[PDB]
Amino acid sequence: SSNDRAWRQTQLKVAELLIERQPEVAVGYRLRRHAVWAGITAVPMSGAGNKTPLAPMSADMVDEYRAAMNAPDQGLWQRIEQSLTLAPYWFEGHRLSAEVAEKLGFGAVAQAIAEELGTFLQRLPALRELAFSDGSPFLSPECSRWLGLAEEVAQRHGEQGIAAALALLDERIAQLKEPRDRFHALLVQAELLAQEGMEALARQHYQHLWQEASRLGLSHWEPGLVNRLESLAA
Amino acid sequence: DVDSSNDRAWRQTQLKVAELLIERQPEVAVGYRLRRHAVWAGITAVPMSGAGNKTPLAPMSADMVDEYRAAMNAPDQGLWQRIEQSLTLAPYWFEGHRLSAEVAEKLGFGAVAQAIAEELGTFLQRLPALRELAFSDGSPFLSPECSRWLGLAEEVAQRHGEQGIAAALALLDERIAQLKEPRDRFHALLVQAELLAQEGMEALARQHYQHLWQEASRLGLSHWEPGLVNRLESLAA
Repeated sequence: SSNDRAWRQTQLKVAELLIERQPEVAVGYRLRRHAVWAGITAVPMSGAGNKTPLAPMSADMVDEYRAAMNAPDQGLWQRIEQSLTLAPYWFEGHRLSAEVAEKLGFGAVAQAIAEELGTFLQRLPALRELAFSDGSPFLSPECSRWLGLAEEVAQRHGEQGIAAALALLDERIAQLKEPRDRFHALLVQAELLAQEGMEALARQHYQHLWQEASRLGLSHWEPGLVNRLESLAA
Repeated sequence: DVDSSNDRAWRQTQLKVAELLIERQPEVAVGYRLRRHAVWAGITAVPMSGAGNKTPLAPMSADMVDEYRAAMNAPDQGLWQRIEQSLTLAPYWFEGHRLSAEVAEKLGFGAVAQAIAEELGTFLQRLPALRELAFSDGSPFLSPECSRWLGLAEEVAQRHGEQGIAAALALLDERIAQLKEPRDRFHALLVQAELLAQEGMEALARQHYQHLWQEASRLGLSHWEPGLVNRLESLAA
């Protein structure tokens, strides 16, 4: 905090020079974000109904940026990009900065911004629903949209209920005649249930499969399956 | 550490900065990406080569290429700084970037290895010739092993159709080289068969189907995946 100012400053120039030298090259833009966002270890505290004390971006200053957007240049993009070093949490600005890059050809950069925003939200997911002291939310739905069977049956468990996930696994299994398929089908139910909370009734399927496999001799053809079934049944 | 400008100092800047974005937080993507920019953006054009895409550039020291292949079974931060230190003094040794990401992977920095492969990913989109080039000793910058790093029947009938039967088999080789599960390996042979026949060599194929239909039986594949086994039969007769 004492010596970690310069180190945040340093990173900035080094990105500034990297961007001046090459506005098409993203590695500079990417270093800026690390100077702003790596300081932040845990989200902002938010009292009455998820509202942080943090001041939002002056409505008149953001009116400018949407006004100029229909006719943009390298100047505009820098002031926007400057603003978002001061207002870390203004995620509607990263979206705008990306559209500015997008209309000034720099696709590679545009993409690299999104990826860095996501990289941050994948760190402190708590940011996806918070709001500025004025109520306007950190992440607009406009801005939030801006970003086999083991995939499908484990999908439906995350969305609708588990009973639909099994109703799903069920309808599929009536359409499978090769027991290699069905073995994997039953293998899916070991994972779907183990990720539900049930550690016991799942463990008693890794047993009825690890035996059932070794017994089928798949240790001598596809032993990744078998050796992973093993350490799981335990 | 002050920042300078006059190209030679800017390199040394970007590197002394990269050393710290990494030493203070080795799980972070950007630290490594900066090191990449510091070493390859200087390069505006591919080096020169004529005698069959052979540049004057000498590849990595033989002793040193084994050493890194060997210590893989012991992936510590001591190794991962040297693997790096090299791709930094040898701009083109792309195999060291597959290693660097393989070691990161083992060390648990999944986003690190992911980015390492995106920086090299783009560096090649800007200087494509860099794929077809080779060192002094005909060794390629980009090994096919290293290239995959950046379903199979479908793909071989492709290559067979585009390049030739020669080049289909070529592929099917380096594939198998890194297919360790017997069921996989077994499919490749089934492909090679089909490939052979797709050409018009009925017999050497049927003689290959036959060998499969029994090797299938021998292992008990009717009592597990019997559709494979039934075609092999209608094929081998």
